[PDB]
Amino acid sequence: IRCIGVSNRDFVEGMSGGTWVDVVLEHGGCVTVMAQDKPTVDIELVTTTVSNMAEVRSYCYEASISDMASDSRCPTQGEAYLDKQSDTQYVCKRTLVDRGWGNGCGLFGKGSLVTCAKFACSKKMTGKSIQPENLEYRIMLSVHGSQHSGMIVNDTGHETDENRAKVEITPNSPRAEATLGGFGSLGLDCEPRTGLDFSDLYYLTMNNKHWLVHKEWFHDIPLPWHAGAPHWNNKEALVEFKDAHAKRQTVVVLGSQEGAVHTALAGALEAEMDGAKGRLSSGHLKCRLKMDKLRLKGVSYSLCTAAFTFTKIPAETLHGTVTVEVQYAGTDGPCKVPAQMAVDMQTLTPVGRLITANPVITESTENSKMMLELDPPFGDSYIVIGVGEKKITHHWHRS
Amino acid sequence: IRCIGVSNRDFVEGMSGGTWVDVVLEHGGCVTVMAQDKPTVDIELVTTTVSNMAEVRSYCYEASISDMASDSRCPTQGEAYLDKQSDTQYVCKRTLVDRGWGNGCGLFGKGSLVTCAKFACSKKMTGKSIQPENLEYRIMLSVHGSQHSGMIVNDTGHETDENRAKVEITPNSPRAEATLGGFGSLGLDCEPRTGLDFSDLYYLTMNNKHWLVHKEWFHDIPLPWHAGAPHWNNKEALVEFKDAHAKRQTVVVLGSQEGAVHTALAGALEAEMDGAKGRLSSGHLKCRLKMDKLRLKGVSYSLCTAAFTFTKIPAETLHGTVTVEVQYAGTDGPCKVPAQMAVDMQTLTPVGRLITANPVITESTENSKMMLELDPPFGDSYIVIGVGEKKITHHWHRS
Amino acid sequence: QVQLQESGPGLVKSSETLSLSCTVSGASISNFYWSWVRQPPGKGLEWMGSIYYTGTITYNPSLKSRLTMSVDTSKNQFSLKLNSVTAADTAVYSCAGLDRFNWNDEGDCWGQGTLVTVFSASTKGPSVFPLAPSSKSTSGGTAALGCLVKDYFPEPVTVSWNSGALTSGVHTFPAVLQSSGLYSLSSVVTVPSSSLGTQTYICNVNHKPSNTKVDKKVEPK
Amino acid sequence: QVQLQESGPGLVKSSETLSLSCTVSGASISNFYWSWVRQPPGKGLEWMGSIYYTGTITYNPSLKSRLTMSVDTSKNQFSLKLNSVTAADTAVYSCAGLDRFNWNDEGDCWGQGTLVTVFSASTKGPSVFPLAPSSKSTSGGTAALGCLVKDYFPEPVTVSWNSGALTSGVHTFPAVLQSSGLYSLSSVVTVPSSSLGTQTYICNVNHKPSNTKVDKKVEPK
Amino acid sequence: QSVLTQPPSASGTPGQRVTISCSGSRSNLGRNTVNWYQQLPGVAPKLLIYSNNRRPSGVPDRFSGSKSDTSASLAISGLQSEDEADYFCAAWDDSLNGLYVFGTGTKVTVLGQPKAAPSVTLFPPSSEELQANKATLVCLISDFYPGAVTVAWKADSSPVKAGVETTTPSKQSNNKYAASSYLSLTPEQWKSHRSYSCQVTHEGSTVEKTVAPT
Amino acid sequence: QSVLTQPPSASGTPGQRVTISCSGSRSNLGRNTVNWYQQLPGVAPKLLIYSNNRRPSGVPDRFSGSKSDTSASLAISGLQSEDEADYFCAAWDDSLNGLYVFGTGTKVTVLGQPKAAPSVTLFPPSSEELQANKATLVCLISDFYPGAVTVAWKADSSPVKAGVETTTPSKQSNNKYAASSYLSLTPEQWKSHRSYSCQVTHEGSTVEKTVAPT
Repeated sequence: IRCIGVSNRDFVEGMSGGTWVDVVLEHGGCVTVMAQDKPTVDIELVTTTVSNMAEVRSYCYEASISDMASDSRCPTQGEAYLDKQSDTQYVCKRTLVDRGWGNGCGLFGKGSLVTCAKFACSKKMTGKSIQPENLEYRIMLSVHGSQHSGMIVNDTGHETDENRAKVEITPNSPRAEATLGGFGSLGLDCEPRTGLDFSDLYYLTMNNKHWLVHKEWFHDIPLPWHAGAPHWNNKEALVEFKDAHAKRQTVVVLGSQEGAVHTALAGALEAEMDGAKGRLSSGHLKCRLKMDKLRLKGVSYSLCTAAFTFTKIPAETLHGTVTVEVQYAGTDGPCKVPAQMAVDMQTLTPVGRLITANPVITESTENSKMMLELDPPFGDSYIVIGVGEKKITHHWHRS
Repeated sequence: IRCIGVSNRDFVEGMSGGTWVDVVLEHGGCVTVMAQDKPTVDIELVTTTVSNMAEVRSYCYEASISDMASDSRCPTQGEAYLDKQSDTQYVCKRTLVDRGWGNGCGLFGKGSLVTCAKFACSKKMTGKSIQPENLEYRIMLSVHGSQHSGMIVNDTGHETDENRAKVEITPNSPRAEATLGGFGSLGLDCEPRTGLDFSDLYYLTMNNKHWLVHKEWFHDIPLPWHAGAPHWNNKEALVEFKDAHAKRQTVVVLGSQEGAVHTALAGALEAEMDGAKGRLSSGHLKCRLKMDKLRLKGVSYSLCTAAFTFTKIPAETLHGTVTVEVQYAGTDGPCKVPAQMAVDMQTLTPVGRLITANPVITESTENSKMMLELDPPFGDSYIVIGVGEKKITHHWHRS
Repeated sequence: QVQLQESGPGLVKSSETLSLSCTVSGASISNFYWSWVRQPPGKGLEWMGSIYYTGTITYNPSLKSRLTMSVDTSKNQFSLKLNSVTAADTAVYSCAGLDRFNWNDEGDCWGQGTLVTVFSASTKGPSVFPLAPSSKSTSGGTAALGCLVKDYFPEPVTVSWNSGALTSGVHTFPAVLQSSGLYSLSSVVTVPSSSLGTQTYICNVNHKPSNTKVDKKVEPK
Repeated sequence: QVQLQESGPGLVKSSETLSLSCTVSGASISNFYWSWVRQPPGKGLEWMGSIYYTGTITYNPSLKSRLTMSVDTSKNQFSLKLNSVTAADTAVYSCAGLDRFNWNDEGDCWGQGTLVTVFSASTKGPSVFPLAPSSKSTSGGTAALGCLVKDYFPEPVTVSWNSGALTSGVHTFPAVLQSSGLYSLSSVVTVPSSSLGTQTYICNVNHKPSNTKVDKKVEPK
Repeated sequence: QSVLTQPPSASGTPGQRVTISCSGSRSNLGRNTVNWYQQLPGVAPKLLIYSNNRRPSGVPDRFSGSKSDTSASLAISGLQSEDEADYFCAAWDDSLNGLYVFGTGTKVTVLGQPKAAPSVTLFPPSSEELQANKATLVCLISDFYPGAVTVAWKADSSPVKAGVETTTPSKQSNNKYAASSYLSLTPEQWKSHRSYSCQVTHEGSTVEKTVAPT
Repeated sequence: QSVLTQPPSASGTPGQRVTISCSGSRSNLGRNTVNWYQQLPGVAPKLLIYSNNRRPSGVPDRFSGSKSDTSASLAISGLQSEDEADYFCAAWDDSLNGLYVFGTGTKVTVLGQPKAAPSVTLFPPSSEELQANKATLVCLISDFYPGAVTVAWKADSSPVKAGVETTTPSKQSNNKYAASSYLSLTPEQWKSHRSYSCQVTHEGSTVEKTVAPT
């Protein structure tokens, strides 16, 4: 009943007798599978989990300079040198500035000048790689008919609630078997290698905000970088040496590139970190379901004899189906709930389609609640529940 | 004597006797004007000064949000509305999120939701327009011949040295007359309109950093702006509305765009503010000089009788001229200093050309220092200074 | 369509292991919870255990200490094995496909059932205790007193009163076959209440297979 | 090559306005600092003022209160104007082109000069003061005593002593022409030192134009 | 397995409608269907009712079953002599891992003579049995008809679970029936309670005899 | 204008070389050239030397000029009777706005008779002159040759500026020369100083007479 209300809902009906059913499970979406003589089961992709990520390259976006020094020489006196030129922690660049008698040298010509400054990174971002073996998908299976509204918001105690089952698929084990109790088991043979090309996508970690970026664009980041887990390369990207009229050389820091990083990531998929595992909010997956080992719980029950009373008024869902919640005052349960659509009230020719396949009541006590989903035909129709004179009927209109 | 050492130095030689001389003055460059029977004068563009700038549009690049509110409605219950939607200081956006029996409403469909936040600007940039009438140039005129070794550290008393004159040219008065004392006067009739197209360029003022930007690109900035001289337009450029699984809508501020502004301005010309006037570091100007009113100070002087002694050894400048500083022990000054180039020491056939036109000594005391500029011919040559046997000679080689 | 056939030893020795097999004909083995049931004569129905083709097992709690079940997926067979059988476990065993959930329009399917007899040459002498006469103040008229023969094996056993001189009002009740695998019975006789203070009544038990004989006198209080 | 020509009134009245013009022939008017100089008889050379063709002027400080100069660019002319002339300003005036910085290899160029005489029918009586002989002269020998005639106009004046009875040792010094425009002179006579206590000495002045006559006695101390 | 309560015997004349009750709990019928079986001596049980009102193909239309919350019932119209057998109700239970629970069974007898009230006599364990560290209670039932009784023992307010072994009814000389039931106890069990009781249940009668160590 | 110092007169016999000094300061010669002019009576002055050693075309080669730091001199070789005139040194000054400064001039005399020591007699202002709110000092010079004197007055240590008017020399009866000079003062000026002095300067001799109000 959890698929009722999602706009990305896809209805599939497999061939009669066949065991294999191909479905395409999207993130945040819900897939309802139906089959002849087989119950209605909801399959949903819940969350994408990637573990054991490896770093590739770290870029520096916020730095600070200190202990800036310079050294100058007269023309034809060789190049200028400072002690700091030997330290890989500093950034140095040499130029030629005009010199003469007005500057303190005896000859006119190009004089060599060197300027060094200490590079130290304050705030950095880190890029991590995704190993295909360390990839984990979470899929939820659920059948229509039981598990009323009281478990709609519930995330603790799922091992005790037997109506739902958790299945987790990785490229290390693309097969799974879920025991659904009364209905048997369901098989999942998914295609992990052909789900989405993650070899050309990298995991980007900013200041507690995370994106998914293309592999080539991250190698093109114009910031000081160093590979592996120190020694920074291309420090020049963050330090502007302003030469004023080819005479003086000063050093200035550029501001925080957080604005340039954020504007560039506009369009990439945002993600979140849950401890050591990374959670994604995007990605699709194709799967093949084995319908063989699935069975209908209670197909042999008898028909409910007493009357029903509407608990909630039939309302129309987004995709045109109608949800009805009814109360049964009878005591001869468990019994099969007689539901159908009718065009003529004398013939009662069953038209339309039943979403909750073979709806049944399992509780044996009176005043038991139960809820089902219906797909009425286009236009005017009648929802008839029960048998005999005590039956309840409601008029419906579609399109 | 200040042009000695500038790499962008241009030597012009007008016709003998003609009055008009067209010159092109560059920023930071030095132009030496010379003429037969007319003194050598140095003309330089010092600084471009623009006053009375007018604002066009102010953009906000770093903002902060507070007091976030929301309001929700069930399907078929109309759109949601909050009090902040009527206030232009708040930013609000309406969307449609899925609602149903599982969310707390009685009908299924897309439900209207509104979210508001307070827009407040922390740091802003200012765009200003340049009016052609408010344009001021600073040009300096100066003659070779004075300012002996005693002026190494000297920045007060430029009003007493009549050899230099300050001239200021605007588009309202492109003409100027500068009194150069001993040498008469010089005319400047410049062409301010043909200097640089500033009608398609605007003055950008960041946090104490200033650029010159193209006018159309400034209209395409994706940031909150306001027209005229706190109602902000396009607040959406700084406010990201994160829709989390089509259930909730949160509002977040984007980081400081200082990085994005700096990287985008990489290539534009940087400028500086000197109090309330703005100083520019670029731009050229064509000018025509009136040489008529110029005269030679001391053409009737006699020749200096005593000997000379070299103070500094003659050195070659960047453009091939030779600078010599000499000391004269004679007392019969003012007198003409006899200087010439000779290829043969018996004829003393004067060859080459003398840069410091008609160099003379004005001080009447002994041991007065003096410095002159010479342009020797290609190859071997002799620099001869003085008269009689006490004269001094130095051998020179060019190319 | 569906047919079930039992097959296994018709007679087994005591203290040995009992094995029975059940073959499924004409139906998929994965559509029923295959179970075993037994009926000891004189007692009621008892479900032994149930197993599914995947191997899911669930046994009667009172028999988990002694019972094992097996399933063969390829031969459409499943078998039962019972360790350390007693004389009490002689019963009619029957296999069938139960429906933990319905799943089938024709309901459940049941086999034919077979008789398994545990035979043993073991013996045990009976213990005899006096079933005291009616407590004081039974007057005046009839009173009932007897003797208890507990934990003997096997049948038959003989009980007489005053070496057979008393035949009026003898009630020799049938023997009970306790779940332990031993027989036990009681014999009570009705005597006049006024005759309690004068006549002594002695019960005589004779167990032929165990060569055991017991004469126990029944006393008041 | 170059020649300058003065032109103006040779005779002018007192207290009136004096104007002189100087025409430049054979040279550009913009090549010299054009100046005016004058030489009063008995005094030295005096430079009056200098003007350039742009109109920049610089005058002798003692004449700024009375002198104005002008220059005409189209007529190759420049003129001089002096207000409120006195008898002292009778002088030889000359215009010339000076070289403030030796702009020209041919040196300076000078005109011809003209005589300007300030004549007036005005008159003024002289003040007569006695220049007493220095007391405590030498014992026997010479002694000097005289008379002072100050601020008279115009020449001549006559001086005699003791109504003319004294002719030995008369010293009548020339008249000085003060900058005010008035004449003044003194006459001293040498008389024996011993003759001071007995002989009286009277100084006789006669100024014919003012119909003024003065007899002033000179006494010791 | 658990226990489903049934009455001991149901009686009637040829052609009547006979009803058999089946009382359970919330664990078995509260969540599962209930079935009915017809048991004959020496053969496998025969299916009568499944899914609580359906007859498998071949069962005469005279067999019907109904159910309530914690109870169920079986009806047979037109009682004939060919129905003399035992009838068991059975159902799945959602206990520890799922148990198939059989009821106490009910004997259906076509009456050949009027009913009979069973007479009960109870004996406590003898003194010389307590000296051998044993105790046994002997409940004797005699002279009743038809041949079925439901025997339960009580410990001062409450039914006991094990320690009870009961014989099947046997035909007497006068076509009546008699059977016996025994309670196996330890001496500490006997002297630490106030009283024990043997409770016999017949078609329309119930008898309780009570013994005490004091 | 300022004043350039010159000696009163220079003498020599026909055929000698005569030198004329001109003592100035840094304001005139420290930054400008110096010229010499020959003055004849009744005409404009005549240019002799410009830029300190050049003669305009037409000046005889017997005229030459030299210069030192703050001083310059004019020399004439072959003294003839035709050079009896006044000779002035003049130069530009860098004072308030630029002044053309003339010197005191020097008279060149061909000696026709031996030199003579000038006699000086000085008179203080009389009592009755102070009664008219005026004061005048009378300095009398007599019996010298040749005919040129430089007269300067001092106020107890220092030269006075104005208030002095001096006659040009006049030829006496005996072909010597004499001249007179007067000092104009105010009564407060007279009684407020200790003494005044008249200083007459001849070619190779100097005489100073001093008078006092006390």
